[PDB]
Amino acid sequence: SEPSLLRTVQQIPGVGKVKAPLLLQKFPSIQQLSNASIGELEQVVGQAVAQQIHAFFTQPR
Repeated sequence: SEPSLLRTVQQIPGVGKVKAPLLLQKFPSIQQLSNASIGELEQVVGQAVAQQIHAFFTQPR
């Protein structure tokens, strides 16, 4: 019934389900959060990380 893409992406390695709620406070939700500007996600957890989560949801597999 509900879209898992959010519960699916949050499972993305790098985001940090730990920070999910932390970084979310500043962003809508793991839905958009995982898509937060690289500059942010990067200076937030990792340059490559932010670069992965960005391309991760880019191609739904």
